[PDB]
Amino acid sequence: ELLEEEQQGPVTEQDIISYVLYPKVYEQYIQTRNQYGNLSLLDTPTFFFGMRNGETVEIEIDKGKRLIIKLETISEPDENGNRTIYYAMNGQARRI
Amino acid sequence: ELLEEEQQGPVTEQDIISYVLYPKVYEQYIQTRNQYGNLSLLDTPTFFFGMRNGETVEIEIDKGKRLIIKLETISEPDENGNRTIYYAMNGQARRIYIKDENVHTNANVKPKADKSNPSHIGAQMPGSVTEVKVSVGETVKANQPLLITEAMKMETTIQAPFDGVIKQVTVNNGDTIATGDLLIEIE
Repeated sequence: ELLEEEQQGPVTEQDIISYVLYPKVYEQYIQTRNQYGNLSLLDTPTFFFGMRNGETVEIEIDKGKRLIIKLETISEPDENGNRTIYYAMNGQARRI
Repeated sequence: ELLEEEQQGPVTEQDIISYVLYPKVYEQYIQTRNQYGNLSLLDTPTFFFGMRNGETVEIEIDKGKRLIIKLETISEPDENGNRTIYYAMNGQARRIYIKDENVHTNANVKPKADKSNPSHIGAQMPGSVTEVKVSVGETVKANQPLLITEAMKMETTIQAPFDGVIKQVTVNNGDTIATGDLLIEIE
């Protein structure tokens, strides 16, 4: 009842026991999952370091379907410390 | 006659005496008009200083027609000293390439070598290029010196793996390199 209230809805038996064993850590894992998704699919170098300019990274999402990400550039920080990253996802231009 | 032939073929009276009066300068104006268009339309600050990151410039062309230019960002120079500018011009993503005129000499970013490609030779260690010994289009034998580098006061000479042809040389004398940068491509 606590986890179902917190997350969107349906929780598994594996969630229940993970929370019990590690309340804080599990709660933190959900928040990161909500923000970033399934990080475990990144290759380790990308997981630890991100990407360099001109680099292209493939993320294996599933058998025969992959996420193709190219980092083109990172801009200067604006007046609010916000840098613009110019990406190329699956053939489409993309800014963050 | 001469001015009609050089250009497309309009030429006015104002063009004719202008040439007669200043032959060297008029031709050099024509070249510039052909390269950059009517620069007089620019506002002075932009004419003298270009554009800041994030700035929006409005260029009044004519009654009710204007270029709305925003400079978003300028990349690092690629291996050739070519920087990429990211503009937006009347609601349209835009990319332009400008050679940087030796204001860094070596801060060119080298593309990284595809390690699963035999034609790609990459840098084994960080260091400096001491001497480029071959250029693009040249035929080389196997074991031929192509390049000398200096890592930590120590000189290694980079050699051709197989008999073939140089298709791109990525560096110049004095450029610094990091582990994994492409230096030469040969077939």
